Amino acid sequence: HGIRMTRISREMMKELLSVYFIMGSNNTKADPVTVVQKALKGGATLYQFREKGGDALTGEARIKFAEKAQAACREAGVPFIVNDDVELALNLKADGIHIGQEDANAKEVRAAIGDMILGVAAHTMSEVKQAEEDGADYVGLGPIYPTRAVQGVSLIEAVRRQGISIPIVGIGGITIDNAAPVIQAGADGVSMISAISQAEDPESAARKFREEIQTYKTG
Ligand SMILES: Nc1nc(C(F)(F)F)ncc1COP(=O)(O)OP(=O)(O)O
Ligand SMILES: [Mg+2]
Repeated sequence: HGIRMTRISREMMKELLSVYFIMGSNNTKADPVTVVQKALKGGATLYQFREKGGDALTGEARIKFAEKAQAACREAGVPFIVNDDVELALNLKADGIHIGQEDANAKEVRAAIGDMILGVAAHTMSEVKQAEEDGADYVGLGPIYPTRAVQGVSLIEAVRRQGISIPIVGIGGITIDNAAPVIQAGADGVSMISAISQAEDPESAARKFREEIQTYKTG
């Protein structure tokens, strides 16, 4: 994964969303970077640097943590995605950026990031359709499981029913036990934080997701 000179293809984007690990320093009791390295070693196909909130790093501390996470993604050969922060995404030459409905407008972000990967969080058919024309390469629908209202795989099913094929990754309380339906509903992958970041064995946790997700995408 080098500097993209063209928009990422749906086939390649969908392969990456399979097991999508999201994590910040405050989502685990162990060593942040060490957990990420294990998640990759395990089988995670994409990672998103998400550092914000209460016990979250700031200033230089944050940036360096990001560089280490990105470095670990490099070794594993997995794309490094940044959350919210467009300025940082561009500075670290990250593979992508993810935004929600309250973050910078997708149109602007797309113009500022060139052909970088762009993920947009959607919650309604409208937001999905908008994300697509705004130039998003994929959308994160949810929260599927238990603020924003839980929606199961209803939206995911509505999107596929309208024939829309945009890459989709599910998000929200996803565990190894409830991930299958998300896929069966038509999602191209599942996103998780605690299911892996808080596992006593993150590496094996990521490995289980990898096996399950591949099994269900085939069937
Ligand atoms: N971070 C996210 N990542 C995904 C992804 F698709 F990547 F799985 N989907 C949805 C969200 C939620 O985005 P948002 O509401 O902006 O809040 P926050 O930045 O606090 O997560
Ligand atoms: Mg956000």
